[PDB]
Amino acid sequence: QSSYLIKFISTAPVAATIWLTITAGILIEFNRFFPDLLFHPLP
Amino acid sequence: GADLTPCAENPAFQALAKNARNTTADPQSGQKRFERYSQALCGPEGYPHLIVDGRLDRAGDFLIPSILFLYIAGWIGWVGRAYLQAIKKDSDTEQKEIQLDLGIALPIIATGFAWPAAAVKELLSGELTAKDSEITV
Amino acid sequence: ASFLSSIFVPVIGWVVPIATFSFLFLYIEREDV
Amino acid sequence: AQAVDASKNLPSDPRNREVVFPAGRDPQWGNLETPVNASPLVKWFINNLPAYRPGLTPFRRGLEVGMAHGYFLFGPFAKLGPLRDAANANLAGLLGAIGLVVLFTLALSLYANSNPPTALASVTVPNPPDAFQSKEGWNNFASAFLIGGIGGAVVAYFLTSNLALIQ
Amino acid sequence: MFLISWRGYWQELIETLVWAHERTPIANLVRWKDKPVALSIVQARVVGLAHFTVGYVLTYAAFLIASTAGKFG
Amino acid sequence: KARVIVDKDPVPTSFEKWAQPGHFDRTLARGPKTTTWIWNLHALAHDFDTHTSDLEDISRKIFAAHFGHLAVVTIWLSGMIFHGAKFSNYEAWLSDPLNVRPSAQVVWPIVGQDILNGDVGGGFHGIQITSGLFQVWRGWGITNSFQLYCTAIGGLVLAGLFLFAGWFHYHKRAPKLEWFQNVESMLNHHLQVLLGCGSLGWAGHLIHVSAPINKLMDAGVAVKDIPLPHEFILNKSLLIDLFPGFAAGLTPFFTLNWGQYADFLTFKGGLNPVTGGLWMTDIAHHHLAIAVVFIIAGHQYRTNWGIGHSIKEILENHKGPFTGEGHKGLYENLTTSWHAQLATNLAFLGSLTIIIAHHMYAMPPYPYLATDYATQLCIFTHHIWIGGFLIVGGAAHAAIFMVRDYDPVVNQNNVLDRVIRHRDAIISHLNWVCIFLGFHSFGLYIHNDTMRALGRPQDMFSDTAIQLQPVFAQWVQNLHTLAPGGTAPNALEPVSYAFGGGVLAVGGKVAMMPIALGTADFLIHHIHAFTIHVTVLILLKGVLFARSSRLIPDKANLGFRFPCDGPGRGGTCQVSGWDHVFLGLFWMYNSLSIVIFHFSWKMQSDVWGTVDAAGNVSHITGGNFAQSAITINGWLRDFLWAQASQVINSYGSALSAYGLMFLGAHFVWAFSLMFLFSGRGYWQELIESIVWAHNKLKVAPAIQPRALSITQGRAVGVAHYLLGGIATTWAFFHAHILSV
Amino acid sequence: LSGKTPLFAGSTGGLLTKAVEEEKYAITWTSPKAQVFELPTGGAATMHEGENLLYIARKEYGIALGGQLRKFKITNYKIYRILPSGETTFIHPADGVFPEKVNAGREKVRFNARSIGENPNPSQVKFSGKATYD
Amino acid sequence: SHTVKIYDTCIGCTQCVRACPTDVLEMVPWDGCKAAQVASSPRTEDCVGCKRCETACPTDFLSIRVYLGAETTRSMGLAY
Ligand code: CLA
Ligand code: CLA
Ligand code: CLA
Ligand code: CLA
Ligand SMILES: CC1=C(/C=C/C(C)=C/C=C/C(C)=C/C=C/C=C(C)/C=C/C=C(C)/C=C/C2=C(C)CCCC2(C)C)C(C)(C)CCC1
Ligand SMILES: CC1=C(C/C=C(\C)CCC[C@H](C)CCC[C@H](C)CCCC(C)C)C(=O)c2ccccc2C1=O
Ligand SMILES: CC1=C(C/C=C(\C)CCC[C@H](C)CCC[C@H](C)CCCC(C)C)C(=O)c2ccccc2C1=O
Ligand code: SF4
Ligand code: SF4
Repeated sequence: QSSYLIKFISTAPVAATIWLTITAGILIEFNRFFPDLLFHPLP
Repeated sequence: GADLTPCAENPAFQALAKNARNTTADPQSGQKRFERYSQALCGPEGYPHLIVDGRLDRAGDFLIPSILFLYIAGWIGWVGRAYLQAIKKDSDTEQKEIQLDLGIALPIIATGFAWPAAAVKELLSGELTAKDSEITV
Repeated sequence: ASFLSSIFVPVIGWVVPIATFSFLFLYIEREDV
Repeated sequence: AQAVDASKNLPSDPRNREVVFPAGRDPQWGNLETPVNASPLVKWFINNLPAYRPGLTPFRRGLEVGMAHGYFLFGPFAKLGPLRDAANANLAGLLGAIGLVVLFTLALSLYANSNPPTALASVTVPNPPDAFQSKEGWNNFASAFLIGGIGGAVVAYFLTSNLALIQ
Repeated sequence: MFLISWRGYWQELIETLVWAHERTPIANLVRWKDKPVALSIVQARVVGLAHFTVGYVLTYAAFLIASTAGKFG
Repeated sequence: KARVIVDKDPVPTSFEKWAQPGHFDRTLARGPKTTTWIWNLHALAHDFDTHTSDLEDISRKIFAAHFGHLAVVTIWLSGMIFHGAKFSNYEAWLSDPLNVRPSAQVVWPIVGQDILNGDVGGGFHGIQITSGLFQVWRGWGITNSFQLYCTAIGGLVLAGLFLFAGWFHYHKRAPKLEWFQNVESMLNHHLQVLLGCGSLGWAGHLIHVSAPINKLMDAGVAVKDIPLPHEFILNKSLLIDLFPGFAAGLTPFFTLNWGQYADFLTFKGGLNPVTGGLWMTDIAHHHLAIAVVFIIAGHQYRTNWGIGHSIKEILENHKGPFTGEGHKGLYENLTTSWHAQLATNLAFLGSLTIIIAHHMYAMPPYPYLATDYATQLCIFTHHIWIGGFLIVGGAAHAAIFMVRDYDPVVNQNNVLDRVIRHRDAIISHLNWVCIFLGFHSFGLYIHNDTMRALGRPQDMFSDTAIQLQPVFAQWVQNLHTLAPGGTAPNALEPVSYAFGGGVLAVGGKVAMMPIALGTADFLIHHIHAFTIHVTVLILLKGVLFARSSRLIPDKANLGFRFPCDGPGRGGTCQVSGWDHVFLGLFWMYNSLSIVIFHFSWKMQSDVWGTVDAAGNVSHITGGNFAQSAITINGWLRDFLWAQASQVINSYGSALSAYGLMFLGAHFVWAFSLMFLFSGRGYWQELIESIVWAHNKLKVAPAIQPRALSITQGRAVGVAHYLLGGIATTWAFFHAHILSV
Repeated sequence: LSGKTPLFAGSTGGLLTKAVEEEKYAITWTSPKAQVFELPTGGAATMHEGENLLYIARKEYGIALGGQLRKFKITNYKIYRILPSGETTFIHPADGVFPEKVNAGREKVRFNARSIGENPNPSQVKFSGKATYD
Repeated sequence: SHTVKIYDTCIGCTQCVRACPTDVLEMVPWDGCKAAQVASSPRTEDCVGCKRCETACPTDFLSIRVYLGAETTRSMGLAY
């Protein structure tokens, strides 16, 4: 059933893997456009 | 200090800007990088040395990234604590730690946008003498 | 005076170990002390 | 079918004869009788060596043992020791060889004074070896090792140094 | 060795050498008075760290002296 | 009796067991009361013997598990050929293989990886590989990318096909036990079809495709002009011009006039001067000869027609005087324990893999391999390490068989029982050999190191001083040089120029030359034997004393994997069969890490180098191996300190990642020393105090935290200790030759 | 001590010089059937139809063997201690009942009526020859 | 050699006496009217300090303890 499949993603590795991939993709995609940010610029 | 000068007056920073070493796919990423690092102070090497003194002028060095972490960090810990305490009321607590109950977690993950407001509200963070005290001393 | 080293070096490396180990071995293997 | 397959179970097969046996008749014992351990050739050789030979005094045993070792230990110090390429090369071997004999005799008398437990019996030598079960026997063995060891090294020195004249 | 490999492997190895010496024909004459056993668990720790420390000391000493002395700063 | 029996619908295919973790074991199925449940979930996932006492269910799991594994290997291989198609310089390497480096990766233009995309030649900026697939695909005759593209797709189709099989077999059509126990049918099928016919068909490739393509390409024709493989089959005029043996046709084959095919089935016994590598015709004659041998060898066993042996019969007959019943009962152990089968297969397959690496370097079997010094060391070093790991696994499962599957009824006065009953004599004498060699192998280095420091260079064990010449190896070397004349006279050249002959020069690089053996080479061969003997001492002792010992008589009931019995008896630490394997891995390392250096420093010093047209060879390090490899300081000075200059100076270049990988391994290595030196008792107490802080703030976890098990702490260390060691010299080997 | 030795060719692991000099042990048991059993130290052996006897180095080997005999449903395992002078004592079961099953003749020894946490501090008993656990 | 001390918190599991390889322990009747039984340590010379009994006792903290002491041939498990 569908309920059995959802709990598999709910387990620690798959839940950790999917969430941590999104976290890594956000940082990787930010460094793509905005290349290098050593400090916040100063108004 | 330590023979620390601004960027443009420093000849080292002027030379390193020529050797670009473009990081990203953009061809002008190297030139845009060095131009942005003109604000910081540069030493004899030409490498920017950041001052984390706490000067409001140099707040972007440490102060602004510092607050950005703690807001994120408290979000992570406060979410994990509330999710953990919420599991404790249910029957089978050990299984939910492994197989997460998204019905409980995702509402809690939605919160945490204001963890300090909730944190100061809980003057009772569960601390008592009823904890694990573990032979006499 | 340099001849003293020719007599003191070997006794330290040979005579003193042989005397110490020989006494210590018989001392520890003694039945009554 | 070949007869070799049928004869594997029969005791007349040369395979089924067993060379290895338990130590004595008791199988509980540690050792195992083997052709290296319990053959008549090895038993004769080991039992008739000076350490095990019947009807010999403790002094005679060490002399036979020392004369062998003294004659043996001259070689490594002479050819392979320092000053091996020199006129006094053979002389250095005589002193170094006698040096071990003194150290070896020291260990013998030293091991002797400490009460030695026993001399053990094995398959190759069933009887107890000798009167090596006391301080008196080991002490006489040590003094004999010294005399033979000094003599054996001198013999190897005389023959080796004067080999060209012998030729 | 003394830090990583612990006792129970070694005492079994010692029992084999005891068997050989008690069963080697000519070496049966000479025998230990004190039975040989593996080093204790705390002893091996002591022996291991003393080795870890002595090598830590002598090694940097030779580098400290020779690097400074050969160049004389 | 070898019939096919299959159960229908053994188990369903529902997803619910995924949600239920630890279903395979009863204790784990209850619940995760502690964190050790998590670590135990992985440590018992593949141990099917513990899940069920039923051998049939165990065998079905194993047979299906292999299919999913082949899917992984095929997917890994399908991706390799894929990168050669899209992200590669293969088409440029084909035209100019000597002056173009091989690359198959392209790091993306992000934060600063892009420096790693270095100029490898051929208009491609990428990482320089060292697997040698460029040499492999060229021998396969793949001259364009589309031929390379199609092969990748077939592997993925083959991958999913293997994956469908495990589903079909474990869920739908499960073979029963008697299908698996037909070892006689298994050996015939694998020997004849998998090994025999697989070699025969591959000879069809070498004869029709590779050797015509290779014989054209090395002759100077461009890849544009080379015909495709299919054209050789349709048009025979192109092939007959290259190999005139085909004009006779297939009639000389059946009429036994096999001399007509001598043009393309040769016994030259040497390397091609144009391309450093063995002749393709020699490789065609190779597989054809071996296929007939394998096809013949497989009909030995019976399989239902009364014609062939019973392996039970042959073993029982081989008894002798010293061995009471000999090999009686081994067929029962081999046919009633998967672990015994895994032990034999791992031990010899690992020794096989080591034997490959020794062959592949001396006689390069691919075009343009010896000139690529980068590939030879990495290819040599890789397989040498793989075989060492597998040999250790063979000893582990040998002990697991004992604790688990050894039946004393079956093993009654046989070759195995008779070995267990005198285990003390085996180990005590092996202990003597390990001490004998370690003194007289490493002590000679110390004596030379001591004498060279004392200022007495004439007292060393060296070539000018006292010398220990390997006369027996020099003796065997001379025979192989003089063999092509007298013994096996049909051979033109010696089998390998490593034994002797003449310098072979491909371009400016030397492919192979005679490897002279002196006192320094004497001084290292025994170092391997010494380290190998100690590795056997640790592992062999693990197998024999796993069941019992004088210290522990009931070691079998405790299990193969237990940390100890207790403090008393002086200490029972690391006494299990598991812990012996844990120690053998360190010695499997130290045995192996010297082998790759003995290969690395020698070939750089004596063999590999640049040659002039006049005939003077300038080796890389200039004969320093002769006088420096007899002292420990020389290895520290001339091999480690000197050759590592490129690594530390790799920063700001394409090899900069090797400098990082060379360094990050050092961290991972010392991180191992946490778990080896320490003990759980400290760590659980520390965790207890930390748990109080979480109780204080009400962040206490439901699954109560626990320190790692004792066996796990030893396990996690050796995992790091090896990973930090191998990864270190991995980058050092790469960056050194990639620059040199 | 009366019994037949189990039939085995012999083994390096077994009795050593300690047996002659110091307290060799012996185990006795009676079998219903002749069966193959693993020895305490290496190998296999065949027990006889009745009144088996085996000489043993350490007491641990005998009790370890007894646990194996219980798999074959032989519970009449008896152990002795043989000094060099020949003194044999009925060592393992002092009385016919096994240690697990209670018997009136036995008496408690080294029993501490206090709880384990109630033991004194070692500083209270320093320089006295007393131990905390006593 | 060693000293095996048995404390008041026993409940008569009989697990200690079973786990002992050298038969150092024994279950004896306790004078407690409603206490079924209690362990004992009559032959302490044969203790080999393997701490199997400490692993077997199911109390919150162990009713039985094995304190290491003066060693000997029997305690060190030396067949030689
Ligand atoms: C088609 C889908 C499908 C489904 C629904 C099932 C369902 C089931 N299978 Mg099954 N199986 C399948 C396909 C499937 N299988 C295939 C294709 C094979 C052949 C390989 C098998 C072989 C197989 C065996 C041999 C066994 C099962 C078992 C089971 C049952 C328990 C599995 C479980 O909970 O663990 C779920 C586990 C996972 C989801 C993890 C699996 C990970 C995959 C296979 C490997 C990934 C490798 C990866 C590349 C490594 C990267 C490492 C690194 C990057 C970190 C369950 C009824 C078991 C059983 O019946 O128990 C009694 C059992 O013993 N199956
Ligand atoms: C054909 C190869 C093969 C096969 C099928 C097996 C199969 C088995 N082994 Mg085995 N083994 C092998 C080779 C093999 N082994 C080799 C070569 C060695 C020597 C190193 C061993 C040493 C060994 C020991 C010591 C033990 C086993 C055990 C077992 C059994 C249970 C293992 C288990 O639960 O798996 C799950 C295993 C794990 C989760 C371990 C993970 C290890 C990881 C992969 C190490 C990291 C390596 C990686 C490449 C590093 C880079 C990536 C990383 C940084 C991300 C199982 C029957 C166990 C047993 O008792 O059997 C009953 C046991 O204790 N094996
Ligand atoms: C460099 C470190 C080092 C050294 C030198 C050794 C040495 C040894 N190990 Mg070892 N070991 C080590 C690290 C080391 N280990 C580590 C880290 C581990 C954990 C994995 C192990 C695990 C281990 C196991 C598991 C085993 C060994 C074994 C051995 C022995 C093999 C016999 C041999 O080589 O002859 C002896 C050779 C030497 C000691 C080499 C140097 C000797 C020189 C040439 C002579 C000295 C000169 C002179 C006499 C000095 C006199 C000075 C005077 C003033 C007193 C030997 C004692 C095996 C063993 O004991 O069985 C035989 C065995 O089974 N080791
Ligand atoms: C273990 C390896 C080893 C070996 C083989 C050697 C070998 C040697 N060393 Mg040396 N050395 C070593 C380690 C070693 N060293 C170490 C580790 C150090 C550092 C402490 C030194 C430091 C050192 C110095 C400082 C000097 C030497 C010297 C020498 C030479 C003279 C030897 C001598 O006088 O002894 C004499 C040897 C013997 C009396 C006995 C040897 C054993 C015999 C042959 C046993 C035979 C057993 C037999 C086959 C069994 C019979 C079976 C039976 C049934 C019949 C010789 C070449 C000297 C020199 O100048 O070199 C040229 C010297 O001055 N050594
Ligand atoms: C074959 C064989 C063998 C071999 C043998 C050998 C090799 C031998 C040895 C040898 C030897 C080892 C010899 C030696 C000898 C010696 C001698 C010959 C001596 C001499 C002496 C003398 C004569 C002395 C005298 C004296 C004295 C006593 C005192 C005073 C002085 C004088 C000098 C007078 C063996 C058995 C192993 C085994 C089996 C087989
Ligand atoms: C090698 C080894 C042994 C065996 C080591 C033994 C038996 C020591 C043998 C060394 C002999 C005695 C020579 C040592 C001589 C020293 C150079 C000088 C010591 C004398 C001082 C007191 C002056 C253990 O017993 C052991 C136990 C627990 C953990 C690890 C290990 C371990 O690693
Ligand atoms: C350090 C150490 C430990 C303690 C080691 C521990 C407790 C390792 C714990 C590793 C991980 C990090 C625990 C937490 C895993 C979490 C699930 C990770 C959080 C999830 C996010 C990362 C996604 C031992 O137990 C030990 C035992 C025996 C000998 C030596 C040692 C030893 O050296
Ligand atoms: S509490 Fe311990 S000593 Fe008491 S009966 Fe149970 S196992 Fe035996
Ligand atoms: S340590 Fe424990 S198991 Fe071993 S003898 Fe003593 S009480 Fe019995």
